[PDB]
Amino acid sequence: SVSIDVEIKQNCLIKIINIPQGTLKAEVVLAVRHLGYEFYCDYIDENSNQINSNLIQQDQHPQLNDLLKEGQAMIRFQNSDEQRLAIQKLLNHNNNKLQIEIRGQICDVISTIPEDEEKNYWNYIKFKKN
Repeated sequence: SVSIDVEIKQNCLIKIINIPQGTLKAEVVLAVRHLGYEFYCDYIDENSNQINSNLIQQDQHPQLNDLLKEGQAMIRFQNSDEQRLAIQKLLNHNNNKLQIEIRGQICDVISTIPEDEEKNYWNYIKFKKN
């Protein structure tokens, strides 16, 4: 009803991988949104990533595409309940890992963003944009 305080959204955040060649965040957004909502989505590559050694991958050795550009997209809804709604849809008959094809390409989508990530992304965008 009414709260003297204010609270942000939790479920309204998610992460997706399998970045399609060239395909920008627009196609990632268009694919996700077409579902059931209009939620602000932004794509971002790994943050301050380290570096790898040439192109070789031992047993516990880093991979070549360490500090690669464009790899996953972030999506934010104006409501947690909504985000959920969009979730319950993709859910389907059984749980399993959500999957979506964006811009005619198959990309992996995860509807779970922990506090660490919520705060990171929120503040991130609020830091890059503000």
